[PDB]
Amino acid sequence: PDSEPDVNEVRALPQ
Amino acid sequence: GPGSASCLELALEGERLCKSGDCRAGVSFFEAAVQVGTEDLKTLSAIYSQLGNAYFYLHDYAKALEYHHHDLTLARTIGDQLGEAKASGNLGNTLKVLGNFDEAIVCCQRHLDISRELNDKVGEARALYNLGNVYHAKGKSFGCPFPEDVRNALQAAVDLYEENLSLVTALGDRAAQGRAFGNLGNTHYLLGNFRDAVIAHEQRLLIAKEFGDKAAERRAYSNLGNAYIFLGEFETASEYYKKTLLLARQLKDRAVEAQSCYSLGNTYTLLQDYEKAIDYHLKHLAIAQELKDRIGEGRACWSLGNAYTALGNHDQAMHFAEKHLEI
Repeated sequence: PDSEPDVNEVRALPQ
Repeated sequence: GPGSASCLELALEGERLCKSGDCRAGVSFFEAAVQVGTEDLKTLSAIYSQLGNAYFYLHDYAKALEYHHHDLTLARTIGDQLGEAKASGNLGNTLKVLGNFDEAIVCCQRHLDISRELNDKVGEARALYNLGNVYHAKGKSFGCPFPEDVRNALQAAVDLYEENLSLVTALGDRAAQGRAFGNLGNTHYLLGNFRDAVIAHEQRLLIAKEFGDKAAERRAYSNLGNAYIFLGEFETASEYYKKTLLLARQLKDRAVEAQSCYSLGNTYTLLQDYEKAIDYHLKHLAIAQELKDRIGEGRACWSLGNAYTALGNHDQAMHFAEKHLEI
């Protein structure tokens, strides 16, 4: 059984 | 002063480098950026979140947990509802990998709840996929791959993935769909809903073929192969297993060549063509020699000897046995 990747939240860099 | 400027610049090189397949350097730039230090707390927190994600991808879950926990705390400090929900999700996914299932659940739930309060449907779908993964890992982890907590965890993952699919359909997120179809398929599998496993894995196939995600594509043929075996339809599994073996060749992945080789080797054991297992398990012992998984060479020798004992070559089977006796 080959699963699917986890998917983390990205919190990009603010200007 | 001049630092709150070199911090953000140093972060961007960290950021850029991680989208480019080198987080091992981007971390150093994230770490550099932290040394220098800014005084915008949302900016530092965002760096912590990316340090966390970069260490996640690099398989330092320990330091990943530590950084997402920092970003979460800052979010609560600052009162950034949205930061807190993302850090909760990332904590959740990190804890899930560490096998802190119970806390994984609370963190992903905190992510979902805030996402809903904010009427953030993108966050809600992502939080739903995370929560599903926790329940799915919780149930997968129990025992060998009885307890009613297993069934209940897996069932809970089915509902969560179906809720997620429904949201990412509405949002047009084809890639999110494929991921939910795969985990949903594998969850149905472990529950013994093989007819439903096929249905989901066929959707993952279609979406992987669509994106040209050739790793996912073989992933689904294999998963499809698993489900037909347990369905008792061994000839379809053979059909699906071969297809996986081909995509392994072009991918130049001598590993999944072997896993596909041994498995369609084992599949025709149920179909009496002991040669296909022979011809495969020898490719198994060969590539496993290449990767020092010769352990399986004994598994191949144990299966090859037992195909032989049903089918002559008793002296070759004893030699396989003699090598299997090696450990």
